[PDB]
Order: sequence, then structure tokens, then C-alpha cells
Amino acid sequence: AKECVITGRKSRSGNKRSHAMNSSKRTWKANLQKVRILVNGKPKKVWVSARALKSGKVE
Amino acid sequence: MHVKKGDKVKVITGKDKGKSGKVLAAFPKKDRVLIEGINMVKKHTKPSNINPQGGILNVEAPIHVSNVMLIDPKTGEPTRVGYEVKGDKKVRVAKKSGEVID
Amino acid sequence: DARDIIKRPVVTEESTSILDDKKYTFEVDTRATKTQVKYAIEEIFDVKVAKVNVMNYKGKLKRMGRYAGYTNKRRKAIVTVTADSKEIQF
Amino acid sequence: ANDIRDLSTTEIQDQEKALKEELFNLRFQLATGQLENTARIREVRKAIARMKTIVRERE
RNA sequence: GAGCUGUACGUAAGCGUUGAUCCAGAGAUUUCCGAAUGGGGGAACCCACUAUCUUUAGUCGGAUAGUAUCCUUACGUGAAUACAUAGCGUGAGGAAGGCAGACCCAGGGAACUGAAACAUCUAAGUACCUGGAGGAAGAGAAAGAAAAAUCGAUUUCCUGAGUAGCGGCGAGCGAAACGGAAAGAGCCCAAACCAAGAAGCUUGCUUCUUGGGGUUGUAGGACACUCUAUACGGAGUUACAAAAGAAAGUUAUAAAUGAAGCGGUCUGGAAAGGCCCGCCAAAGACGGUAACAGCCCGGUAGUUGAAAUGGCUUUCCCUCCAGAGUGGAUCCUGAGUACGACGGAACACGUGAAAUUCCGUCGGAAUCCGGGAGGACCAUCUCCCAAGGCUAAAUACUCCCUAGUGACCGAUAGUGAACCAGUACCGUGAGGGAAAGGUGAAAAGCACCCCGGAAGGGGAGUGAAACAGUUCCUGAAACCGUGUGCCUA
RNA sequence: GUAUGAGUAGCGAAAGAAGGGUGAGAAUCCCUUCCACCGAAUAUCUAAGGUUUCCUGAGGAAGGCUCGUCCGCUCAGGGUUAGUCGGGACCUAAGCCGAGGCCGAUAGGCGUAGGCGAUGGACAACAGGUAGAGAUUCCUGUACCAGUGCUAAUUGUUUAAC
Ligand SMILES: [Mg+2]
Ligand SMILES: [Mg+2]
Ligand SMILES: [Mg+2]
Ligand SMILES: [Mg+2]
Ligand SMILES: [Mg+2]
Ligand SMILES: [Mg+2]
Ligand SMILES: [Mg+2]
Ligand SMILES: [Mg+2]
Ligand SMILES: [Mg+2]
Ligand SMILES: [Mg+2]
Ligand SMILES: [Mg+2]
Ligand SMILES: [Mg+2]
Ligand SMILES: [Mg+2]
Ligand SMILES: [Mg+2]
Ligand SMILES: [Mg+2]
Ligand SMILES: [Mg+2]
Ligand SMILES: [Mg+2]
Ligand SMILES: [Mg+2]
Ligand SMILES: [Mg+2]
Ligand SMILES: [Mg+2]
Ligand SMILES: [Mg+2]
Ligand SMILES: [Mg+2]
Ligand SMILES: [Mg+2]
Ligand SMILES: [Mg+2]
Ligand SMILES: [Mg+2]
Ligand SMILES: [Mg+2]
Ligand SMILES: [Mg+2]
Ligand SMILES: [Mg+2]
Ligand SMILES: [Mg+2]
Ligand SMILES: [Mg+2]
Ligand SMILES: [Mg+2]
Ligand SMILES: [Mg+2]
Ligand SMILES: [Mg+2]
Ligand SMILES: [Mg+2]
Ligand SMILES: [Mg+2]
Ligand SMILES: [Mg+2]
Ligand SMILES: [Mg+2]
Ligand SMILES: [Mg+2]
Ligand SMILES: [Mg+2]
Ligand SMILES: [Mg+2]
Ligand SMILES: [Mg+2]
Ligand SMILES: [Mg+2]
Ligand SMILES: [Mg+2]
Ligand SMILES: [Mg+2]
Ligand SMILES: [Mg+2]
Ligand SMILES: [Mg+2]
Ligand SMILES: [Mg+2]
Ligand SMILES: [Mg+2]
Ligand SMILES: [Mg+2]
Ligand SMILES: [Mg+2]
Ligand SMILES: [Mg+2]
Ligand SMILES: [Mg+2]
Ligand SMILES: [Mg+2]
Ligand SMILES: [Mg+2]
Ligand SMILES: [Mg+2]
Ligand SMILES: [Mg+2]
Ligand SMILES: [Mg+2]
Ligand SMILES: [Mg+2]
Ligand SMILES: [Mg+2]
Ligand SMILES: [Mg+2]
Ligand SMILES: [Mg+2]
Ligand SMILES: [Mg+2]
Repeated sequence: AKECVITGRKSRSGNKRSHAMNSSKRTWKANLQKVRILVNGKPKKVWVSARALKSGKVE
Repeated sequence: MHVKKGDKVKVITGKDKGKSGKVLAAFPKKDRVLIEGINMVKKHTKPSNINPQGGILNVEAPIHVSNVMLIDPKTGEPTRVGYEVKGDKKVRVAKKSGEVID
Repeated sequence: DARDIIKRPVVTEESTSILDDKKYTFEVDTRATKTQVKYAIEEIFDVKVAKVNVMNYKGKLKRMGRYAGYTNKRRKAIVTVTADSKEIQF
Repeated sequence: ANDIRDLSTTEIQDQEKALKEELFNLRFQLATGQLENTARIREVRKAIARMKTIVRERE
């Protein structure tokens, strides 16, 4: 449920590496901001990524 | 089975080979037949409500149905049997004399 | 379902002994209440019931050789009728 | 069975009631120890069952 | 088509040629628990409310139906707060849970071990957990493979080849195209434009919906004109639009018919065996029967059969349908996209001279005089047209049903389980987990007498056999006894 | 599966004796008398836990550390009765579940309204009898709690009994 409501990007896993190439597990998160938009004829607060926010949505 | 209660029987094999008798009972589940005067056994029976005195009772025992052949009511010899639907009923037919046993 | 609430009478020494005090012992199905038993008895037998007592019996463990099980559960009712009432023959 | 279908769906239930009374009396006699032939129980039970079958299938 | 009321004996009471028991198709009934759903709960229990009816003199009692939560939708009521929204109520649709310990797609993801230590690497994207499925899934109609010449959507198999490569260049990991086969099938959008309606008033305009038109690289389409065509013809519920109804045939789920030795004789408890004679065969499969049966029984080859229900195939019905050409003003051809930096992952490819694909974060195009690839990159050439979607077959697996097979086991074997076995038993629990087949052809399962309370014996009897007597075919060794030939204080 | 150790270790705290009986059989079962032991228990109730072990009639293979005619053992029949006792239909504590809600790769975690949950709060019956097995439950006397109908008087009607 912690994900963007437009272009629903969320966290994904991957590796953290050191010099000497030791490998460990980590995640990458999206920068979702809690913003008030019109999901219907009504406004509400939702998670929206900052990428989906630079052209098109109405705050 | 091929042999019914109330039929006439010729015994084809066994200790009583060559004898004839009548069917007193039939046991199709276990495939045996009871025939009068055939295969007599002696039972040692204690006194009981049935058989008040008890003793060595000489009675009959079943034999296998394959040791048996039907006797033609007219020709009087053991025959294999066929089946012919004559009228509204399927009847048994002697396969030597070509006649109806029933 | 009066004939379903009452199954059969109970015939033992204790029940036969109490037969003379206008008390009748019956086996009833395991879901019936006292009131249902009372009205079923009054409809089947045309008596006037004064009181009903009930009790429950568990099944007994039994064995008949390598196999063990239980007998049925039972619900037992004693019905006492009024002084000015007819009787049940048994 | 075919003669049951000749009844007017109201005498059918009178027959059912009479059969239920007979079955109860039979079980009373069996418990008391005064029932001579016990094969009547099956007959009465099957008769009631077929009454009910014919009533139900008439809807 | 003559017996039957199971294992399972027996007693009792009954039923069947006025056709039972039995076999196959289709119906009816189907307590309580369990997603469990009126509320609760320690599984199979407890306690209700609302309507209609019923019983009683009335409380008491009884019957039937409805009553969970969430999602979508229609209608109605309705706050702070004026309009309105949130909220609340009713109705209509849908979901929920299980599993075949298999097969496949996705999210997350070890360690032991190997490297003769060990950290990069390996094991291995394995085990495992979680979510979605389907009878298959996934992939799929070129921004492809290639290279003096071309091919023409995917998938699977054989080769290429342990090659080219990757790699503390160690241990190890390891392709692809060409070539040969199985199977084969192609299509719908978005956008230019047309027509209609509606909202904003961007105020005579844009922007929302519906319908038509149109989908491609020799560029294609809109747009202009010619020709034909509105069912003449064509297609269809497996993609290409979707829902029905008939008839014929075939098949599956019970069955019917079906040849030929009672042949003589020997042994025997019994003949299917030995010896001597016959016969059938589109039938000498298999099993049974007192010992080893083509001709005794059930059957087998061949030939027939279906009231009812299911499947499949054809035909009808039904339903739906514009496709060629010539032009090159103007217009359209998928944007926070492709790409780039940084950090990671997948590619046989460990950052490397690293193309190609994906994820997070920032920046960020062109648009036919356009864009991408050909293993850094530039120029030339060649091939192609991304950022929308659907698609059968060839491939994977077996909890099952039907018919069979085996130089597979034969009771310490074969399943843990040939026997009332996931049972007995052990453990708080998750869980662990046995032992145990054989009388006889037929119960003919020992009437009667004797010792003994019985158990157990000795006779008598049955049987071919009782030294086959209800842990019963055979009956080895250890081990325990009684008797005796030779030796021994 | 069967030996050796071996007829060996052991037979799990304690006072018994005699006379009658039963029986195929008696140190061990029944009866009588005398003796001995416990007695803030080794007595009487009652929660938990067990689940038919309870009563009667038969029995003596196995079980009982010996014996057994006996048994908590085997077989067949029986036995548990509530308006008032303890629990539910009444209440809540710790704790648990939890519509919407908040949070989070999945799975889920937390939590409001609400609801479950006694070890606690509230709540009406006593004394006798019962010889095979139940008793504040059955029966006999005498009660109480909550309700209902039917009678008989009283009283009230929308400035409104209740
Ligand atoms: Mg690694
Ligand atoms: Mg962002
Ligand atoms: Mg930004
Ligand atoms: Mg009552
Ligand atoms: Mg009770
Ligand atoms: Mg009980
Ligand atoms: Mg009881
Ligand atoms: Mg039912
Ligand atoms: Mg439930
Ligand atoms: Mg519930
Ligand atoms: Mg209960
Ligand atoms: Mg009522
Ligand atoms: Mg509303
Ligand atoms: Mg207002
Ligand atoms: Mg499911
Ligand atoms: Mg499935
Ligand atoms: Mg690792
Ligand atoms: Mg790996
Ligand atoms: Mg690897
Ligand atoms: Mg799974
Ligand atoms: Mg499916
Ligand atoms: Mg397939
Ligand atoms: Mg697919
Ligand atoms: Mg193609
Ligand atoms: Mg295309
Ligand atoms: Mg081509
Ligand atoms: Mg193939
Ligand atoms: Mg179209
Ligand atoms: Mg054109
Ligand atoms: Mg002969
Ligand atoms: Mg002889
Ligand atoms: Mg011969
Ligand atoms: Mg053959
Ligand atoms: Mg054979
Ligand atoms: Mg022959
Ligand atoms: Mg653009
Ligand atoms: Mg490039
Ligand atoms: Mg690059
Ligand atoms: Mg290439
Ligand atoms: Mg190309
Ligand atoms: Mg697809
Ligand atoms: Mg053996
Ligand atoms: Mg045998
Ligand atoms: Mg045998
Ligand atoms: Mg004696
Ligand atoms: Mg004896
Ligand atoms: Mg022998
Ligand atoms: Mg023998
Ligand atoms: Mg021996
Ligand atoms: Mg020996
Ligand atoms: Mg000697
Ligand atoms: Mg020993
Ligand atoms: Mg004494
Ligand atoms: Mg017991
Ligand atoms: Mg013992
Ligand atoms: Mg001892
Ligand atoms: Mg005695
Ligand atoms: Mg006893
Ligand atoms: Mg109470
Ligand atoms: Mg309550
Ligand atoms: Mg009280
Ligand atoms: Mg009163």
C-alpha cells in the first residue's frame, strides 16, 4: 500500500557492494510524497512519486 | 448359473461320478449346488434344541457346479445348453437333441 | 413431531418399581427440552402431566476383540402425571 | 406406488399420519417385549418414505 | 431371470416368475461442524432479533423465511457549512475457502560444501516462504538475424561445442547465429479526419462521450478524385464481434449370442496326468474346477444391442461484414517517453575496450528534410520502425479413470502399511512411528466313553493325511530333556 | 530367537492370634472374639484432574511382585432426577479479538467504536425419610422468587391515574 497511485512504483531489492566486492542485501525506495489530489470528484491524501508530479497532476 | 433349483443332474467328475440327482439348493455367490444323495458327510453333533438327541448325522454337502451336467427330459443324456428366445420368453435348449429342456 | 420427541419406554427394575407412583420413564431424543417432552406426552397419550425430570447419559466404552467403541448417548425423562388422570399401560 | 398417485394430495397426509402412529406403536411393543413379527418396521418406514417422495415430486 | 434380507456365523421375522436381491443412466431426501456468513465460542456447542402462522384461559411452547464483511453499481436521506460533499440506509451483482507433496509465472531469498585454508568466486537464483494462475503456463507477428546473399512471428528437438568467451585468468562457469527436423496463422487498437450530443463558458471557441474511419517501412494512412460493392459473395464464437436453437452420425456409461469329448482304459482321495482314439478353431487369451483342460464352467474370436444422460463431428439455422486504383499542398504515425549521469541487477560475459535488457533517483530529445541497430565510438552502407494490446499447434507434468505390459519384489523383500495403518504406542505440542500372511478339496471343526473343578490328555469317529485339531503347509540352528555302546575319582 | 550369571539378587517402611463357614483346593476370601496402630490424622467435606474405576449377578486363562474361592481384573445387566446448589441465558479485571482507520516487499503489525474473558460483584429452600447403586435434585411437611390468567371490589382518562 506504500506505493504511488499513478505509475505505481515502490521498493525493490538489490545489492550493496564494498571495495573487495563483498555483497549484502538492500532496497531502493521511491520518493513518494503524501499529497492531496482528486482521485474522484473529491480530494484525498495519497502517495505520489516526485517523478509523477513534475508534469500532469493537480495538487 | 447354468443349473437351476429343481433340475435333474448327472455328476461328471468326483467320487460320485456317474450318479444322478436333483437340485435341492443353489449357491451362486460361491458357485456350489446341493444335490440329493450325493456327497454325504457325517456330522458329530452335540444335543441341542434342534436335533434333541444329537449324534452322527449323515447329511449332504455341496459340490462345484462344473462337476454337473443337465439331463435332457426326453433323450436322457448330458448336454451342453443353448438359449433361444421363443415367443415372449428365452428358454433353454438341449444342444444335442436340438429341443427345449424347459 | 411428537412421535419423534419420544422414542421408546424404559423397562428396568427401577422404572417398573416406580410405575406404581404414576411415574413413567421414557427415552427421548437428545435435543428435546422438558417442555417439548411434556407436550408430546400429553398429545400422544391423552394424560395430564404434572412434572418432567430429565438426565443425560454418556456412552459406555466396550470391546469385542481388537475393536473398541462406544454405545449411544441417551436422554432419559421421567414423567409424573396428576392424581386425577388416567394411566399409561406399558 | 401407482395407486398412491391416485390420491388427492390430502388423504396422502392422512395416510402418513396413520403410518406414523402405527410405527410408534410398533416400537413401543418392541421395547416392552410384545412384538411378534419384527419385519413390519421396515414396511412401515418404507411406506412413509414413498408417501413423502410422491408428495414432494408433485411440486 | 431365481433367489434374497453386506462383512458375518447364527437365531428370529419376512420378501420374491403379479418378477425380488443385483447392474447402468436420470431424479428426490441429504442432521451438526467446518470459508461458516444472525451474535458468541475451548469443533461438531450456547443465546437471539424481525415478519407471517400456530397451541393454551394465558404466561410457557412450536413452524417457515430473512438477518456477516468487503468491492461495483442504482436510488433515497444527509454534518460542521449556504450550495454541496463526507457519512447513513435499501436494492442488484461479485468475491472469500480448499487442493495433485506434480507441472509455471512473479515477489523475497540461505548455509553447509568446493576452492585441498579463505574474504572475490562456488554451491545457486538452488532449498525454503509468499502471491497469481491454467489445463497447460510462458513466448510470439522484426526499431529482428545477417553480410560480395539474403532470410522472413514464436516454441521444442539434433548439431554447432565443452567451441567462442568469462574467470583470486584459480576452483570452475559456458553461449548464439548458420545447417537439419516437429508444428505452423495471423490480427485488433491510439492519432489524423467525419457525424451527433454534453460540459465549460478557454465567452462563438476547447474538451468530454458515443458512432464511423485507420493501422504501416518498397513508408503507410487522413485528404482529393475515379471503379466496383450494402449481401452477389465472404466470415464466425480456438485470436481475428458475440449469444442461441435443431437434425443426422459416431462414441462412452448396463448387456446378448457364441464351435468342439459325460470317449475308452491305468494310477489315485480326487484326473485336467500316462497310454489309445476323435473333434473344433476368424475361438490354443486368462481364470476356476478335488492334480497340469481349445472341446466341464465363466469366458475367448466373430457378430449384435441403448430407454436415459454426456462428449465429439457434419449440415441447417442464427449472427456479422466494403476493397481496388491514381495523386503528393497540408495533416497524423504511442513524451516526462527514448536516452544520459550516479547506484545496482540480468545477459555464458565478475566493469572490463562493454554493446544489449531491467530497477531506484536526478536531468532530459527528434518527429519523415524523422528515428533505431549491426558488441566502445565516428563516417559510409545495409537492415528495420520502439515507447499499446490479443493469438491455436508442436513443449512440461499425473491426484485420477479405462485397457494393458515387464530377462520388476515375493512377507526382514515390495509402499511405512498384502492383515480394520498413519492404526497401536511415545510426546505439552509441532512431530515421530511399529509388529502382525498360509487347517483342509470340502467344516466333513472330533457324537460317545474314561481320568480331571477346569485346562489337558487316552480311546472312538471324520479325512488321502490329525505327527493337518481353529499361531493349523514345510518345520533348519542355537537352546532344553529322556535312554543308552565306550571312557573317566 | 535362545543361553550364562542362577533357583542366585529382590519380593517397595508397620502386629497379629485362634475358633466357625465356604469351597476341588484356604497363612492370604467371609463371620465372631481378643490384641495392636493413627487420631491438626492414617478422620469428615470439597475444587482440580481421571472418565464408568460406581451397584448387582456370574468367573478365575492373563493382570495382582506369593496364594486366592477374592479384586480398582474378565463377562452380562443396571445406576446420575434441581425455578432456589455450581455455570449460561446478568456484570466487569488482567489479557485477547477487533468494522472503518494508521503503518508496511508479500505475508502481515498496531489500534478506535464494539465485543469476549473469573481467580472477583449481584441473585429466591429448609428439616426429615429413603437397606443394591442419586439426593438442598426423589418423597413427606412447611416456604420463598419471578410471572400469567380468572374472579371481586377500588380508582383514572389526555391541564392528563400510572
Ligand atoms: Mg553472491
Ligand atoms: Mg520519484
Ligand atoms: Mg522531480
Ligand atoms: Mg417444563
Ligand atoms: Mg443436563
Ligand atoms: Mg452426562
Ligand atoms: Mg447421567
Ligand atoms: Mg435430515
Ligand atoms: Mg466459525
Ligand atoms: Mg462467527
Ligand atoms: Mg452444551
Ligand atoms: Mg406465540
Ligand atoms: Mg450520498
Ligand atoms: Mg446546510
Ligand atoms: Mg483459489
Ligand atoms: Mg490449482
Ligand atoms: Mg549469498
Ligand atoms: Mg549464482
Ligand atoms: Mg553461478
Ligand atoms: Mg505456492
Ligand atoms: Mg481451470
Ligand atoms: Mg497443448
Ligand atoms: Mg498464453
Ligand atoms: Mg510475420
Ligand atoms: Mg506490427
Ligand atoms: Mg517480409
Ligand atoms: Mg515433437
Ligand atoms: Mg473499429
Ligand atoms: Mg487508399
Ligand atoms: Mg470318461
Ligand atoms: Mg483309488
Ligand atoms: Mg485324461
Ligand atoms: Mg487368442
Ligand atoms: Mg488356462
Ligand atoms: Mg475336453
Ligand atoms: Mg512529443
Ligand atoms: Mg549502440
Ligand atoms: Mg550505454
Ligand atoms: Mg549480428
Ligand atoms: Mg534490422
Ligand atoms: Mg500474449
Ligand atoms: Mg516365510
Ligand atoms: Mg485354507
Ligand atoms: Mg485349502
Ligand atoms: Mg471330575
Ligand atoms: Mg476335553
Ligand atoms: Mg509332517
Ligand atoms: Mg501337514
Ligand atoms: Mg522338530
Ligand atoms: Mg530341531
Ligand atoms: Mg552314556
Ligand atoms: Mg536372560
Ligand atoms: Mg484365620
Ligand atoms: Mg474397565
Ligand atoms: Mg500376576
Ligand atoms: Mg515375586
Ligand atoms: Mg469355589
Ligand atoms: Mg468387577
Ligand atoms: Mg442453577
Ligand atoms: Mg451475555
Ligand atoms: Mg443464591
Ligand atoms: Mg394474581
